[PDB]
Amino acid sequence: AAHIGLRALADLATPMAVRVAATLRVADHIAAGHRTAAEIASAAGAHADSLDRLLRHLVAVGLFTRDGQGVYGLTEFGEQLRDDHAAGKRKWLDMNSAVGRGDLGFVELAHSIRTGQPAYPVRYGTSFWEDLGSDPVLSASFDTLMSHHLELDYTGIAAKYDWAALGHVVDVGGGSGGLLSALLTAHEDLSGTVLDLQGPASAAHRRFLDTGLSGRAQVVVGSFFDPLPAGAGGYVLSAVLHDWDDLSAVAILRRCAEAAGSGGVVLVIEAVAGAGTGMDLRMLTYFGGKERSLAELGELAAQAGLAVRAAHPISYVSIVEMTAL
Amino acid sequence: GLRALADLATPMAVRVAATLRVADHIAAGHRTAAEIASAAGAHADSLDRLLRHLVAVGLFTRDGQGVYGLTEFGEQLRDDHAAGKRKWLDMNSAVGRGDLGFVELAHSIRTGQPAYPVRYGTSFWEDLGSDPVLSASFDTLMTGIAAKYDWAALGHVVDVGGGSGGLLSALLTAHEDLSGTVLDLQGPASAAHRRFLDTGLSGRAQVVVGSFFDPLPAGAGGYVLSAVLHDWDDLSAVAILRRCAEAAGSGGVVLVIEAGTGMDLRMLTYFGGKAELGELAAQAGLAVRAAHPISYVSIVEMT
Ligand SMILES: Nc1ncnc2c1ncn2[C@@H]1O[C@H](CSCC[C@H](N)C(=O)O)[C@@H](O)[C@H]1O
Ligand SMILES: Nc1ncnc2c1ncn2[C@@H]1O[C@H](CSCC[C@H](N)C(=O)O)[C@@H](O)[C@H]1O
Repeated sequence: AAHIGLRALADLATPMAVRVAATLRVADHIAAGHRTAAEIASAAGAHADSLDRLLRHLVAVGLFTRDGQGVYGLTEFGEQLRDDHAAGKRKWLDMNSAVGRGDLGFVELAHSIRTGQPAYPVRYGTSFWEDLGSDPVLSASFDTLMSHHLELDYTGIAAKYDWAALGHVVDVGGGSGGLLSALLTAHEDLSGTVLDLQGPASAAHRRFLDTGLSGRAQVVVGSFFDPLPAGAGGYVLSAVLHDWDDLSAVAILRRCAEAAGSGGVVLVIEAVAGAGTGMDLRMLTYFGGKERSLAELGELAAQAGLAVRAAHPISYVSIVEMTAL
Repeated sequence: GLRALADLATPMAVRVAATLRVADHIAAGHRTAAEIASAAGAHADSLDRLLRHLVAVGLFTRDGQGVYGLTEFGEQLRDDHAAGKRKWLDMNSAVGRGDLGFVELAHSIRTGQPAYPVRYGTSFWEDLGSDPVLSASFDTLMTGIAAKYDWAALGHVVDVGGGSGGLLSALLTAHEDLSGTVLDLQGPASAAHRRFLDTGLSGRAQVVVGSFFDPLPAGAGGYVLSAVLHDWDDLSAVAILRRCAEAAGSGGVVLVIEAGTGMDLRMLTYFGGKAELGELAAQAGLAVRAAHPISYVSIVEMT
């Protein structure tokens, strides 16, 4: 990766140009017939002269084509910007999407490096969760993005662990219930509850009504820093811990160990340090969170009165099993 | 990849490192996360996470002891390095600072206005004009034109927005009997002072600190402005031209002299700027009378 050049590696022009085009849905406009800078500008609500400059830059990058008459077109590479593209990439870049909005926080990375605190608040004046809690567009956006994450690393998850033996599973920070949905469908005698904030919890309850699972699945609006529904055989922490600093992480794990007691299990499911540095920084900038190794996970577990008993690889992520220490 | 082309993590990681001058500290002897963070005044745990990302990028080396080192490429982060890249990335540096303005690029695309103000609340030229350091960083980080026009006939020429010594120094050097004055903001003008001073042009070269938007120093046989046109919107320009006119009065000629798609977007981000144009200047101001193309850059004379 050293074969690029210091400056080029630090370039912000191209990444932002791509993000602006994704946001302005430029690719969809030209595919719809709006081909000139003027046509695309009036269609996307932009300034023709300025938009043209951004298009020229993106042509140089190879996403678009421009003939001698100023008529633009999509290259096979540019087709990826279309909102209907099968790879679903435009969504991650749109500044209106949860992650598209959040990645701009990297502009304030110096603050996180100097303080260890999240950069997202320095840019938007509030926490990521608070923002999603106030805006259903952002919340729904983040949920959709997570569903995409579930597909990639969770397919066949029901077969990678003995979920049936749990009897009842509590998904702590379970989102809209996509994971619990997959588990209950495969294991018909299993029951479970989604514990999350109003937003996701409501979406999950809506999901259960829709797929006819409300009978075995329920929802609990609550904070995982507070006492959790006790008595369950297992508590799942799916892509949650990396969102928090050590202090908060142990707080969450501690509430899980509490609820699980001597008889239950706590399952942390996420990419152990074994994504990498890139996601780690994203976690730091967004929430002051972090990617951890199985060892760091063990250190956190001990502090909550828990112990790692096993770690099951399932894809890009792993399932780490913990029980009363 | 597309999501890769849009990555912001690595570019900012690079810029934060340059700003904290991690490479310099390392070369100085601080090779541990805690030691670098101590020298750079950062949070050790967080700094270590940034360095690990840069190790994977190929700028830094890290041994199983926790000691960090610089790779061939990492050497370029040295504020001492010959290529002088550090200046382009240091958030304290002219372009290292304005570049973060790219995060507001959407504003420029939707309106045509500079993004920089949306981030910093002040304009780019305002800040540079207020800090001779910041100013000098942008200039260093950036001839025959005289042998192409009859400057000598002007007698005295006011380089409007003449930045630092620049063109006037070359004009006065090509015409040993011409005199000139650089009109610009405090920042650039200071530099213009040191230059003309060392270049022994004290006798025929002078500097006046002021805005080219209010009454200008009249008299001069000609008022020249290069690389000052695009930095502004039409109005701004004609607004500036009006000043030259009121100081030229067709007794003098107002001259207007004028590669990188990424550089083009930087200009849009920084200034929201960019012959019928100079004519649009002729319309609401001094009338065009010629144009003389030199290489890439032309010279549109008025009066
Ligand atoms: N204090 C809190 N209490 C409960 N849930 C919270 C919370 N703060 C954040 N969350 C939830 O933690 C989740 C992290 S991201 C989604 C995780 C989900 N298990 C999945 O795999 O998709 C989000 O749903 C967020 O709403
Ligand atoms: N309001 C203002 N009044 C005077 N000079 C200004 C100004 N705003 C910007 N400038 C100057 O305009 C110049 C733009 S950079 C181009 C400089 C030009 N090529 C030259 O002859 O040196 C900078 O020096 C900037 O400081």
